[PDB]
Amino acid sequence: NLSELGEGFLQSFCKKAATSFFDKYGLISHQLNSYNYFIEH
Amino acid sequence: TYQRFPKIKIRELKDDYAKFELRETDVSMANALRRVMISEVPTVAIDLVEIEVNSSVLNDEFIAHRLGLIPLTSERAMSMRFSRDCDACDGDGQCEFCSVEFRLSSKCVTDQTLDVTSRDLYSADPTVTPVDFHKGIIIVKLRRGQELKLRAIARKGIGKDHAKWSPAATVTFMYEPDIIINEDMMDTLSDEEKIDLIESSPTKVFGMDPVTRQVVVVDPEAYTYDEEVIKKAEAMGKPGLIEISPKDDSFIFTVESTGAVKASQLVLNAIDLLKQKLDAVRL
Amino acid sequence: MYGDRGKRNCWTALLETCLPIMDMIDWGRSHPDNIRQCCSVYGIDAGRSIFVANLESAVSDTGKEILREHLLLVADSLSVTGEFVALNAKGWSKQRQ
Amino acid sequence: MIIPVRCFTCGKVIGNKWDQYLDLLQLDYTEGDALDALQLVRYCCRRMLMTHVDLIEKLLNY
Amino acid sequence: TYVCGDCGQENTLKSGDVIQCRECGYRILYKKRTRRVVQYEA
Amino acid sequence: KKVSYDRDTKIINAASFTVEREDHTIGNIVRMQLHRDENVLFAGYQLPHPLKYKIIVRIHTTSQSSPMQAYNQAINDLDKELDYLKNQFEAEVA
Amino acid sequence: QQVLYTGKVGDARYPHPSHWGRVCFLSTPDGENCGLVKNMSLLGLVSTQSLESVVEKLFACG
Amino acid sequence: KLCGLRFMKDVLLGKRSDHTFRTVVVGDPSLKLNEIGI
Amino acid sequence: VRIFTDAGRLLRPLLVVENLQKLKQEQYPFDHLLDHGILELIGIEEEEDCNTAWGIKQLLKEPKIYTHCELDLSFLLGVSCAVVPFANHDHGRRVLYQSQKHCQQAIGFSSTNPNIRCDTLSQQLFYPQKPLFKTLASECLKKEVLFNGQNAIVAVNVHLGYNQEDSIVMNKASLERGMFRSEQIRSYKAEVDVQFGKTHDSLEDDGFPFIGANMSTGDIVIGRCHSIKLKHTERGIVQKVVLSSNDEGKNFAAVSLRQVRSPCLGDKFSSMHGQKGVLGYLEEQQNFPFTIQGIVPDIVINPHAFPSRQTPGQLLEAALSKGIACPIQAYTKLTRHATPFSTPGVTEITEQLHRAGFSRWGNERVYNGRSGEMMRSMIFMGPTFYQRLVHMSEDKVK
Amino acid sequence: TSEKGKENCKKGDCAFDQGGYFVIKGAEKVFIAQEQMCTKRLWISNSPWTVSFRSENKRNR
Amino acid sequence: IFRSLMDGDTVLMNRPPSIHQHSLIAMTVRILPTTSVVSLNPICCLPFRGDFDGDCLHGYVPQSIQAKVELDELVALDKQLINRQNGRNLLSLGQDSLTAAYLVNVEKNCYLNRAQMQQLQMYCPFQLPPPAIIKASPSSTEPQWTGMQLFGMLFPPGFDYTYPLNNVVVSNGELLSFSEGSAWLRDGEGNFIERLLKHDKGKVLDIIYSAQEMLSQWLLMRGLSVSLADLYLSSDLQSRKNLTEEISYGLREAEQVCNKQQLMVESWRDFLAVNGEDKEEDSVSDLARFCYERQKSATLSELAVSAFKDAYRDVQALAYRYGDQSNSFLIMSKAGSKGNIGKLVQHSMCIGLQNSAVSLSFGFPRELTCAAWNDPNSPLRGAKGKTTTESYVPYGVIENSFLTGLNPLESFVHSVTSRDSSFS
RNA sequence: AGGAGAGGUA
Ligand SMILES: [Mg+2]
Ligand SMILES: [Zn+2]
Ligand SMILES: [Zn+2]
Ligand SMILES: [Zn+2]
Repeated sequence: NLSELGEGFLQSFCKKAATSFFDKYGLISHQLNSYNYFIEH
Repeated sequence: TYQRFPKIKIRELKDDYAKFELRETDVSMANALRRVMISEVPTVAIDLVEIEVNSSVLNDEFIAHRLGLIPLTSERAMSMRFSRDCDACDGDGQCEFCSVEFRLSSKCVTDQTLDVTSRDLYSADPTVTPVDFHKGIIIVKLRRGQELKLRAIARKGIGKDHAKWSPAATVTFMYEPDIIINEDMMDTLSDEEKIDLIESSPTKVFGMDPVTRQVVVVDPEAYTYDEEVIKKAEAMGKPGLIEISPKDDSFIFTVESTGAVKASQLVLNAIDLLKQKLDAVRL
Repeated sequence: MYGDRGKRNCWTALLETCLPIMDMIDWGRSHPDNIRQCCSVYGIDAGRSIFVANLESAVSDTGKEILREHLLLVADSLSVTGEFVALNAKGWSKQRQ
Repeated sequence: MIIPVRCFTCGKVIGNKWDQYLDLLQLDYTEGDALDALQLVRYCCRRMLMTHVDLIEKLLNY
Repeated sequence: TYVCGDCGQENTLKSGDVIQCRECGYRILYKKRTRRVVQYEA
Repeated sequence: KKVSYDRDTKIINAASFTVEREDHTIGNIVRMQLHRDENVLFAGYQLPHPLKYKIIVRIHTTSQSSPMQAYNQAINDLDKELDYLKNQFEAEVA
Repeated sequence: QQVLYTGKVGDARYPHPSHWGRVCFLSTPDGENCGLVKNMSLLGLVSTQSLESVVEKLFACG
Repeated sequence: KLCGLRFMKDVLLGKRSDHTFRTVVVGDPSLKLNEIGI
Repeated sequence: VRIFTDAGRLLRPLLVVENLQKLKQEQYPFDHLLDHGILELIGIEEEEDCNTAWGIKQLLKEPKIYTHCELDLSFLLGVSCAVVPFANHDHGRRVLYQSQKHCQQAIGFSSTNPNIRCDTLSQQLFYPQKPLFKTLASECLKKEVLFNGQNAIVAVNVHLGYNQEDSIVMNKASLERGMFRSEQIRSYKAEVDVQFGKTHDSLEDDGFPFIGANMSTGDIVIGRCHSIKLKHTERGIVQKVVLSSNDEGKNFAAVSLRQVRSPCLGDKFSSMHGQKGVLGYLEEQQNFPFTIQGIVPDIVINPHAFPSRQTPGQLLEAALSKGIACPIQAYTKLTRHATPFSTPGVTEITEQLHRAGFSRWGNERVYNGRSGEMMRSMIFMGPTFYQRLVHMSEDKVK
Repeated sequence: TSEKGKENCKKGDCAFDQGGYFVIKGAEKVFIAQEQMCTKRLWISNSPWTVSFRSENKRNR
Repeated sequence: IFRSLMDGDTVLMNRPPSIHQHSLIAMTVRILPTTSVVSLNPICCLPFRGDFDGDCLHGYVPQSIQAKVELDELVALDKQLINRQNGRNLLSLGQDSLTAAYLVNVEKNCYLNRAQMQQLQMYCPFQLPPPAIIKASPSSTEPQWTGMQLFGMLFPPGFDYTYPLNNVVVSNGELLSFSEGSAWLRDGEGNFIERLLKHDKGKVLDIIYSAQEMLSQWLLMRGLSVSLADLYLSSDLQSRKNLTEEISYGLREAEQVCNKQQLMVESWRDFLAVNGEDKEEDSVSDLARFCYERQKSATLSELAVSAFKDAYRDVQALAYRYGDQSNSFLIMSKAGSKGNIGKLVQHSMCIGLQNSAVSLSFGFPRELTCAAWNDPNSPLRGAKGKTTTESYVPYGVIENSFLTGLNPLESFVHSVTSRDSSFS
């Protein structure tokens, strides 16, 4: 249901999603992507 | 116009912990005794070091600073003389009365990390050995190789300077307050108000007696002088419900030692030093 | 008043437009709010007085307290040649000339 | 960075309690219970033993 | 006595032109600390 | 001279004692002991300069005892009290 | 952001509602370059050119 | 930069003198108002 | 209808409520969430059309009206600003100062491999400490380098007028035990295409001093045969000597000098809420207003700074840190998070501090250390997190 | 450095920087993002009233 | 022929930039054990207009004997006691001595015993007044001294001071009466320091120094601190809720007053006349249009902010009703040493009005909530579509305070408002 | 030794 997930579960999911985002892209990724795109193409 | 007559009663006494009550004295005497035992009692500690091999990840000054803070047994602190007052020698290595030489040597030849604690610190004098509590105070951590060899000496010093010769630790005293209850305004209060008043105290200083349905005073020494119950009584509408005032002539001492000297010995040394200072000041 | 044309003074045009209502307007106290051209209409002294009043108002707005003699000395120094010269180099050069 | 010895505030010997604290944390113990099991009644020692960061491991590794 | 970088070998070279590690290819050398007594005040 | 004596000309039976290399731990107890004597009218200590380790004590007495006599009596009483406290602590510790 | 003159810039020195979640509007250097240098937010990403062709897929949607 | 009016300011208007000291200042209520701690 | 696929656009991830129910099906990578549609990237132009919720609690109150949702409101700020506790409880100017200048000027972790770097003016703190309070951004980043400094017991009280004009009075005993003590490493570089040599006290045969030599003013640090001598305000102990050369054949020499920078009287210290001041006086431990349990305050600050600088939340931070540190006479369900846009209420902090056995307002009764008498007014005490700036006293002496 | 092994990571970098800089002459150089006007949107200005079409590669404004 | 600097020499101290001639002060050299730092009395910071936060003072050591002779005869501190700008005194009590004197003279309920009074008498140069309090209770011995007599040892016996505004009467060097105001202690036309300077002008510096030392000792004996109770500004939770409701109603009333004042234009002359108009409900139901109209005009914005200040003075006046006498912020505000009433209002109750200086391209939605930020027709979303506007005059009211916690939109509004003074 | 460019203090 809409409210079946709960409030604390959504908070934990937000924290986990933030952690995953920081683990994947990292603090700096725009410069790395821009430099990699310049080399390849 | 004459001297006072202090009274001392000891509640708990151990090797490093002592809690005794001082009575019939002014707060000035207690404060002076605390200051003397926290900043004037001399002990022995490492102040000068001389290293030979140091290939660790830490700096030499860092190791020296953490070596100088290691507590040492100071049973001879009162008998030993100061380095500046020693005219027999300028001070180099082992000394008869002032300097005690310490030798340390650690070499790691295994894959596991070697922890250099305070247990492997040898001295010529067996009476100035470091205090052992456990695994001891860790100095550095060594990987494969990375030898560390040094030579250090210890001198008698006052706790006023460098804050490493002070054997005291959290010497406290309270006025031992007395709780006064009018016992007539409590009857006007309802049952729910009594519970609210009891829960208003930050610490467990007031108790509830089920058989009499009235508040009682249990452990009055844990009031901490937090004006919370009085404020709650004022808010409820009773200004003179509970009156709490400190006692000027009663005190409770709490002396905790760092292991250098015993707490009772610390108090005796503080008293002797205060007497010596007063004699010196005497004209 | 608009300043599109500088050929004619604004006060001169204002006087002509107030002919039917000369009695209503009290001309004994009316004066332009400007400082530079007020000396050409009511003399150097009137311009100096208005400058002193404006300086006092500015000091009061600034929140500080300044004695009267300082402001009077400033006014007398900035109008020693009969005109209020600017604080730029040209004004000082003209005053010295 | 090894555990700071002597606990600058109030001067308490806590230089030999880091290994015990780590061992207690390894089990099913919270920070408060672990600090209480080390006989620390003042919050200065608890702050000193709670805010420390183990940095010497990275120094040895790198 | 000088210590190389990624390679472990004592250089011990004092010549002006000798800047490259022997039996190596890198030109980074670290001065080795000898056995000398230094006094510090705690 | 660790202790210096300087009489006050403006006020009779008044003197100032300057003690070098002293702190509040001695001045406070000396001042408190002086207040117990009935002949002492004004008794206090001050530390004007923290960098300059000196203690100045001002003693005003009536026309029955010199300020130096009151100071010596206070010191003797404080020493006796300390000895009594030490004896009590030694008796209690055993 | 490059400005022709440092004495006057305009409205660029003040925060804008377009900064919501992209750059930090609460932190900015103080001085000549006040508001010109903007720190990016934690959840800030910069888009890159897409090699795929979107025109072909647009006609399929309608 | 040292040209024109700046040259005048740095040569004839603004000059540097010897026997000068510059240090950070802290508070000390024990010291008198007309006395400076050196 | 406007569609953009070019580069250079700024976008942020936002939770979508339409696919939020798909999450619950009885650690998830970000790529999986993007593929399943749980999260999506929204540009600046696209955000204006959609309706975005601020918090999870607000989303559940009125559903079916919010198209998107925000993971956390504290992520809107920068990295140097989101870690500041009670950011919205402080004035904008103070937050700006803390997030711009004091963060950069703080002294903390230098590096874990100092041998490979010969950078000039490298400073490292002896005992860096992480803050007691926790921030969601810091927890997600899992890095302790965001905070540089140490936390000490701070009491808001006047001390003989030695802390006036926003000055700071510290404890002499606390500093001497290793608090706020840092080392400074300075490197000197010389390039030679003449050769290195002594050419006729501490220099060796190769032209460089041995490791462990105490260098002073007027002593040659690099010998060329010219030589380079230390200046008036240059001093230190030789740590390492690095010799290197490029492909062109030009030789480079780097010598590093290290020294200990104990907190001096002229040193300037800063807080986490924009409080700036210099050390006013070094007071002995026996003269501080000790509390009932004998915990003397390490740092004493003038109360007059709060009404002027207008920095609330520092007292809240002190109360929260005291509540966390103090034991409970069940440590679970304890408030530790200090998210700037999810700060706990004042009532919760007061209740947490009351359950610890102290006064709910953060003030405790203290006794004067000079006379022993009990002060009439309670003094607020709390272990706030302070920082040490790079500006020293001897660096400004001229 | 990228995609390096565990052994190679121990010796070398201090694992404190993600590597967003350049090595030119021994000094780290970091680029700063430059805010530029969008060249794929119609731009309308005032005084005078005009609308301009930006150029992508060749000057066909 | 050179000798090292010693005590008794004079140096010329200056804090750059030199905004006034009083920056140059000649002071005698005093040697201190401290190194790499110079110590200055906190009172002397007012002539230098500086604080101890990193400020550096560079001094000049005169070499010629004539330069030294003229230095302490014209540029000395005692020669500059009279300010040359307004004619008042140059040196004041300070930020701490003023508060200490206010606390001493205001409480009137704390009595100092013989020991404390004698201890404090050491710093004071004059003698001890009679106790004036023989018995305060039936079973209370050791007669005590009142607080106002402690401050009375700072005046010469021949000095007489009268301040009718604060009902301050000083006769024969004794303070007789004092009610409130703390205006005679602060710098002003009739401050006591100016009268003391005009009386003798030979020992005013020593009197000020002794007063500062005595007040510092007294405040150390008492102790001043700021806790969470000061920021809470309420006795309990019910008082806090009542204060919050009162603040909300006051803000609503101020907004209504501003809306009423916005009608004082030539366009509403027909409505403002005493006649029969059927559009009365139109001017009331159009609540969201008034803010948009205000944000577009400058005269309307000025009228609105003036009306808001006039109606918000009453809201600010509630702090004295909801604040206790022991509140540190209230004490410092009444003493005038630091802060004002509005700062306390922003600390505890509400920030109040927040408006910017220069015009911007966006306008505040007047609500500062989550729903307001998502409104397509809100002024913050470029324009409200009511012709399309291009410029706006921001105008927002923040109901929350710093203690409660700023909303993200409220934080953005505060940052926009405080963006001024960041660029120098 | 003189300059040019950036980050910064009161
Ligand atoms: Mg300043
Ligand atoms: Zn000897
Ligand atoms: Zn402790
Ligand atoms: Zn090699």
